[PDB]
Amino acid sequence: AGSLVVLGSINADHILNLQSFPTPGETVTGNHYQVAFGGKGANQAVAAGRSGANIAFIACTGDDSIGESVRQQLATDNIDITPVSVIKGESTGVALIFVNGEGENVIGIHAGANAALSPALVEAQRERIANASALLMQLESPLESVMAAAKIAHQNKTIVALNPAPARELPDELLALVDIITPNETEAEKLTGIRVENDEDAAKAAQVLHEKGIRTVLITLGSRGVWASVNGEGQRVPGFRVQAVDTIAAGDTFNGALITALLEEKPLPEAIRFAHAAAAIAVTRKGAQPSVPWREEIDAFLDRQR
Amino acid sequence: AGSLVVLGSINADHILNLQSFPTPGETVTGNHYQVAFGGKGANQAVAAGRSGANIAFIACTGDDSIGESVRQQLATDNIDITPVSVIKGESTGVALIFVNGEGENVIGIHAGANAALSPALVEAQRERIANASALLMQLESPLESVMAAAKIAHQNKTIVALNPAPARELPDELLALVDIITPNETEAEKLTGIRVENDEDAAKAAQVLHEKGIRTVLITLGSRGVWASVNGEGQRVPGFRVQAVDTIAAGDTFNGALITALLEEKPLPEAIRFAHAAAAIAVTRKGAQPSVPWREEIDAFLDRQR
Ligand SMILES: Nc1ncnc2c1ncn2[C@@H]1O[C@H](COP(=O)(O)OP(=O)(O)O)[C@@H](O)[C@H]1O
Ligand SMILES: Nc1ncnc2c1ncn2[C@@H]1O[C@H](COP(=O)(O)OP(=O)(O)O)[C@@H](O)[C@H]1O
Ligand SMILES: OC[C@H]1O[C@H](O)[C@H](O)[C@@H]1O
Ligand SMILES: OC[C@H]1O[C@H](O)[C@H](O)[C@@H]1O
Repeated sequence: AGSLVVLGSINADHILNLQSFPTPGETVTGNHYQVAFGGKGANQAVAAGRSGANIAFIACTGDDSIGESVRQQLATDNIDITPVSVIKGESTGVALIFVNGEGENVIGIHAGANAALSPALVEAQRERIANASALLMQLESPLESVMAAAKIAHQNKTIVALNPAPARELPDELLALVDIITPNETEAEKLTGIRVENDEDAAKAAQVLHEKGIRTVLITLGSRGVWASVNGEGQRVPGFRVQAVDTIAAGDTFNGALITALLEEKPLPEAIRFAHAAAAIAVTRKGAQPSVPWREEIDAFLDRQR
Repeated sequence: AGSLVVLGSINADHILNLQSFPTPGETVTGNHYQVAFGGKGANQAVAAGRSGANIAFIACTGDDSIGESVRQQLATDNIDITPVSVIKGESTGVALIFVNGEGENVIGIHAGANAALSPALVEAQRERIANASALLMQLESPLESVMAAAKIAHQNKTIVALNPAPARELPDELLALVDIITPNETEAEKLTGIRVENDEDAAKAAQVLHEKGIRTVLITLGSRGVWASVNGEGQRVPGFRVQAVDTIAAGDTFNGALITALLEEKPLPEAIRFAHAAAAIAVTRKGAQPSVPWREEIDAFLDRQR
């Protein structure tokens, strides 16, 4: 397989399980409480490393205690943490997360040291990005750095995979550099203006994105799987039917495992099925980063799928 | 003034300011992030101590770092922290809080060591409660302990003040022991079944509570002040018109300062105005516990109010 570079956030997730999300001005008594490592960057780097990728992660942590402990944890997930920088005088990004009784979540993040991953730190990784087969990024890192890295990858024929989360509009300059884009329905709408509630709307939104220069458009549809579209031709690839207990990190798992399968030269439909299997396991498990499956578990799940 | 005992929670508040609260399955990027001491118990103990009460606080913290630092902080707010116990092997209660652009908040709590404040630890404070002039409690401590303390106070002619927050139904056995109850509109509805949207509904809900044995019923009405009712006769006491920037801890400030004025023998209407002044300052300031005003500030605010 070729080599993967993930560039993105690292957060300290503070997660409280409760029955129902609190409404304005209300206090709700929750149950289980956990502090764990997270961040869309780190979650996708862990999904790639645990599923078998050859992956290195460009990220910034603070030098608070959790910042000084997270690189050691990530190295054990088969991630080359050489390009994870520790920013002195700053604290690691934070997420405050509520998970309801049905397994849905709401997340509020604070950038912290993730905001120090700058164009200059990207430029210091130019050779690493140029030599990689693929670059996977999200939108929890400064837009300027995402753009700087997409440009380096574009110049060197490094595949640019962008999971455009959390949702925001992006400049056409950045969208023209992306090879693979993986919005959920909300993100697809934010990027194109087309609400996606069915496969017909998914093809409409996909076409706008293809019109921006993006060849492979994968619009994730929750329990309905994904609308896969390559330069206009699209199809729905259903996910696996499982009993969801906590949907957090589903998307992150899908992305990291998706790129691992593509870098092993599995064709797109098969890579999507591999990623659907990894994400299906993840939604049957509690927590975000801890819920990401290992390669042997993903294969065992696929092997049982007849 | 007589002596006050506050019995209630201590939490580590993690507060993220954002523009709008996240909806289900969404991630929202916030701005300012702070960790500060909080808890309805500690916030009311601080509001009482800073406004001039002679107050002691019965509470339980964990022996995590924040637990071992919070008693020292609370002692500086003129609070006798002798009855704050440190529970080995447990972590301090936690709150995860989002504050929106308009200054509204949503809170999710995890009990942690607050759940160790038991009937046996209450019973160990029997003389302290019996000797106090008033006992102020909230519903972030085990119901059984609230009940044990209300009983001791009741037996010794110690005024029982209960701020029934967060909202839940309470047994008639407990309501019969309360002398002063201070629900907000949501809590009044939860306790009586009567939605409170005006002064007519407030009198209806107040009457149910008087019918439960509670002589003084104060139903807080947000920016509309409070419906004050003593054994049936009620009136609205408006609050002060201010520019709210963060409404968190408004209720807590109102309660602690309310009891301070009552223990200085100010009649009820004047005590409510003093408390309205303290809470009005608090809503013009960011954060929960840090927003609670000191006696000199409250008086200066009242002195300017002509
Ligand atoms: N309820 C579910 N059951 C099984 N797989 C699911 C379920 N929900 C999501 N998935 C998996 O996670 C992927 C992403 O889900 P989606 O909700 O659209 O993304 P996100 O979590 O990024 O918002 C899906 O394409 C699928 O692989
Ligand atoms: N917008 C406001 N402006 C001024 N005072 C306010 C405002 N909102 C609340 N208060 C003060 O806080 C007290 C409690 O407010 P309320 O919203 O009813 O309680 P809680 O925060 O416990 O839900 C009020 O009675 C008043 O003293
Ligand atoms: O996608 C899940 C992640 O979103 C936010 O980044 C949290 O850190 C969490 O780990
Ligand atoms: O009333 C504000 C308080 O409610 C919750 O207890 C939080 O800890 C916060 O300090």
